[PDB]
Amino acid sequence: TRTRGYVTTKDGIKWYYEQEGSGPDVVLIPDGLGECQMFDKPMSLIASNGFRVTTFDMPGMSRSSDAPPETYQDITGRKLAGYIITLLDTLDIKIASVWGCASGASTVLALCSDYPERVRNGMPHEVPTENPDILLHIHEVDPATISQEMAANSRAYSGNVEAWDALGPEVHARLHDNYPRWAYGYPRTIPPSAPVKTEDLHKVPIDWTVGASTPTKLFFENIVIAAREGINIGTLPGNHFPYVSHPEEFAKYVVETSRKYLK
Amino acid sequence: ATRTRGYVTTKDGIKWYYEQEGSGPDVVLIPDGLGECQMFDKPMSLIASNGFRVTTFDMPGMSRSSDAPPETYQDITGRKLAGYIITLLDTLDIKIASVWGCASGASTVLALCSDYPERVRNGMPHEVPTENPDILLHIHEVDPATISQEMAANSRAYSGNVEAWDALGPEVHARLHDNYPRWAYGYPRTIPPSAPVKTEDLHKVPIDWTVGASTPTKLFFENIVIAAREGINIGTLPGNHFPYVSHPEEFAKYVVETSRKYLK
Ligand SMILES: C[C@H]1CCC[C@H](O)CCC/C=C/c2cc(O)cc(O)c2C(=O)O1
Ligand SMILES: C[C@H]1CCC[C@H](O)CCC/C=C/c2cc(O)cc(O)c2C(=O)O1
Repeated sequence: TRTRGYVTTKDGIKWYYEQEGSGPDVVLIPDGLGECQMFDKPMSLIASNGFRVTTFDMPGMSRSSDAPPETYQDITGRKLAGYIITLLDTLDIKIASVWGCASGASTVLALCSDYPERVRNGMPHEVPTENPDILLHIHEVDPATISQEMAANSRAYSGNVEAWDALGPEVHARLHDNYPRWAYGYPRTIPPSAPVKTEDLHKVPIDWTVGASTPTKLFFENIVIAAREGINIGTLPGNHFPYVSHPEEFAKYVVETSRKYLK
Repeated sequence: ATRTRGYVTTKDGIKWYYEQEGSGPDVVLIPDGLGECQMFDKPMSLIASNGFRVTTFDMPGMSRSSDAPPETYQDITGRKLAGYIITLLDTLDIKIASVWGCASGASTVLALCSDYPERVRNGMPHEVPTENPDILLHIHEVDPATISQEMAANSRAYSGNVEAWDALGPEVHARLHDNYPRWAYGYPRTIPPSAPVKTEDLHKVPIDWTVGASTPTKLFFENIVIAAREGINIGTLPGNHFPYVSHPEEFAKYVVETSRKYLK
């Protein structure tokens, strides 16, 4: 049964989190929008396969909004990793299979690099290493404009507009307030701090993905990096939000991939 | 432009339509599967103006090169095409060249780099087919009118610039209309399995590989992984499948810059 609630960690973040299942741990880190309701459907699916799945709204975002300003400013994968480790400690999650898209992927890599002992296997998806043109000036315009532009962009990168819309009014209202905050704290600092150096990529198993429908140039570098390093690399259906666009396929991937590493 | 436009019948029976412009080191522009060289009209002059002798041609059975034996456009592979092209180069007095090619054209480039390395300065393959998208799975099973309509829409949508595509002209599109069925029956089933992407195909001459920036990742995902694991220069170009049509200037610049690196 799904549990839903809050926990305040020692860094002051009042986290909204959810959990379902029993068995080895699976952690689902959201993308930059930090909205975990996006994992609702797949979470049940993954949990039903014998895993304890944990997800949460990111610091300062959605229901995890009661957080120190520091936790949503000058964000990097390593910064988020620290926060997540503190959360995992409080939740007594010793080791986990970890998923993450975009800033979430950066966080996955940071975890694999700096906290390898806590990671079974990492599943990064679309690690930002170079922003597209649409994000160049996003941190520079007024909040209403950021929301409007980012709501459109996200929908366009959704991989399934119907499913995107079908996330619901509550989710979309939360996203609306998240966009400006995300804009000021993420796109400028996330890409330059991508943990994609040789030294970050070999401590724990990694299975890397990019969206099947995502324009090649966007995450091209992820592919080259993975291939050059000898890391498993492939695609998932959809674009930036496979968990929303293709919940069944997404769940399958997580389950199958994590299963490879159980002992 | 001061461009030669002519015909030559090679020993294999193909009556080729070819174009040539400029003087200097040779650059060869191999069309994509559609085999219409008029798509290179603009960039040809641009490349030629940078000090290169540029040659192009309609592919066997296609457009103005349509007077060719059926076997030159059936059960097509990159290696088969390479054979024909080598024969053509011999008649045109081209000894070594920088070679460009997209899709089947790219398969051809690789075949040339693998099997005729002496004739290749550097190869510039773009989107080598290794696995067809679902839209092409049954394209050979239908009748010509159906193929022409389906492929004309398919090509336009993945043109990378529908305005430019349309701007090719009705003469070009009329030629294309007839090419579509021939391409379908002879290319998609055999081009992918014969992709010269094996280790031994890729290291005899310099290769600079590209994929369309706007092309869906999955389509040519394998090109990227292969190139990367093999230590081959890999990157993107604006557009999709026809950068020479969608983005003539950027295309021309890429060819020139890339070819220039290997000149003695
Ligand atoms: C919010 C999410 C998708 C927004 C739609 C946008 O259309 C996605 C464009 C791809 C870029 C994502 C991104 C880049 C960056 O520098 C930092 C980030 O946190 C992200 C990321 O999390 O993107
Ligand atoms: C005709 C051209 C583009 C057709 C439109 C389509 O949007 C191109 C989809 C990409 C695949 C092209 C292709 C596949 C193949 O197995 C053999 C080929 O000769 C081609 C090829 O030359 O593609």
